[PDB]
Amino acid sequence: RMFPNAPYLGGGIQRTPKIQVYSRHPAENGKSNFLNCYVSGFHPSDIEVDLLKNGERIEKVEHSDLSFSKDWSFYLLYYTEFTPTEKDEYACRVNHVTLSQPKIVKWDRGSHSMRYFFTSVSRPGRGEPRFIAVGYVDDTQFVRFDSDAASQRMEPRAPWIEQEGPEYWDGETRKVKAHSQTHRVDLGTLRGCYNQSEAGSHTVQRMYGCDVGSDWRFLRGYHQYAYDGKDYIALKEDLRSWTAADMCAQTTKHKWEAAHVAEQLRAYLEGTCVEWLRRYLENGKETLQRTDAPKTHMTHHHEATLRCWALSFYPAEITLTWQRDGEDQTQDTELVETRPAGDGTFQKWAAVVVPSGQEQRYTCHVQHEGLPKPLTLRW
Amino acid sequence: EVKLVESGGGLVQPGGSLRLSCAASGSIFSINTMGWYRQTKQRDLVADISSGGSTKYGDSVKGRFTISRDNTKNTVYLQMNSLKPEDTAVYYCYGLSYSNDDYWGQGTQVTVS
Repeated sequence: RMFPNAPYLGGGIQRTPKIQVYSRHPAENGKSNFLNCYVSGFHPSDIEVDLLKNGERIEKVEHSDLSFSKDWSFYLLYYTEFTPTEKDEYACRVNHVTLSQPKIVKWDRGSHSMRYFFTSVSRPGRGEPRFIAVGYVDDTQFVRFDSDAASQRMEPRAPWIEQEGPEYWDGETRKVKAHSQTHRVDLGTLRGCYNQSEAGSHTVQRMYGCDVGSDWRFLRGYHQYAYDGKDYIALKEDLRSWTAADMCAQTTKHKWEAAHVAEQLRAYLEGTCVEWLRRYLENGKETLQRTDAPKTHMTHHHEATLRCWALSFYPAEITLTWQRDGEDQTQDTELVETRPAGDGTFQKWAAVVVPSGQEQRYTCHVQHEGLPKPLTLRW
Repeated sequence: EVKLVESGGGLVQPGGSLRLSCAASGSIFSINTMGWYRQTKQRDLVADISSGGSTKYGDSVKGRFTISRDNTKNTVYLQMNSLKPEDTAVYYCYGLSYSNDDYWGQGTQVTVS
């Protein structure tokens, strides 16, 4: 359940996307599967992603709701159901403001937390700002709101949240509608405080939530804002003081100290946030309290490359480390971002370029919550 | 391997119209989707069409621009009606092979007074 209000900020750096194209399950001819294109680490959020089949666009492509990581960079999963055959070739095309031309990537065949993420993007001339809100318990999304969608309601995105009655959905719809109007104002006062033109597109990002240990007791609370992918104002760990980044955010900080906004958030993050996280963990215990250990294997392909795989694991937190002769090798190694399979599980792999013949000197180390002991892989 | 010959650009008054054409040289089995992007750093989708005739348009040109194809000559056409000053850009023809290799033309300047 969300915080009841969005306090007004008050009047007074681009990153290119990382692209991964992959199937949900290991590719098998004649077997139904899912083709994924995962884009992450990009800013701003406006992005155009196509899935290509034999040199043309696949028609029915869905994508996840816009969310972002701790560093404020966005991520999206584009996916479609498909049956790969022997001759068909697939790829993903991504267009972004950071790219001079669209990039094509071919398909080479027990702690807990509750998090709410908000993104507001101004569209000068092309309508009102785009507002997207998502709610997470750990790495499982359970609610969403899109200002461009037809329902104009907060919608369920996990089976266990559908239980909640109309008073829940009406209340979350009411709150998220007000948050949209608040950030529409916020974009205006930020444009004014920074003396920016009315024709430019800008982004307000908001994130808050609480962490609990394996005993379901409060650990940490968060509440931070960002303007155009840069820190604006953030609530410190004590949940009593604010960190302002510049003169514009200092004005917001003084208005929030005078209004005692931190005290409102502290009670929510230590009380309501914890209370409903436990209710969600209980109601969706079959999904949220599971742990899927990574199914691991090793791939080999003057020099040779060693690739350490980890598949179908939950939660997404994982560590893959390379080392030669028991010495952590943080050089000549490729580590991709953890990616969603689309079925609730996650994937990751680690690469290392080894001189041919010295392959058995390298070892891949896998740390995950579902593993009783950390694993060691070696060819 | 593949060459894209572009033509039909130039200067036009507001409200006027132009027709771009793009011809792919090589085998007819070498190119599926053909279309246009236009320069803004990035280049934005204008319109493209598959060999089977599946079209897609950028939001800023929907209703005014129309792409068509003569599959018997591997050549596409872009009828750009109701042109505005904001339509001024270099328009790059492009094509996709059936293995998802992209080919790009040098582009044609379009200027709307």
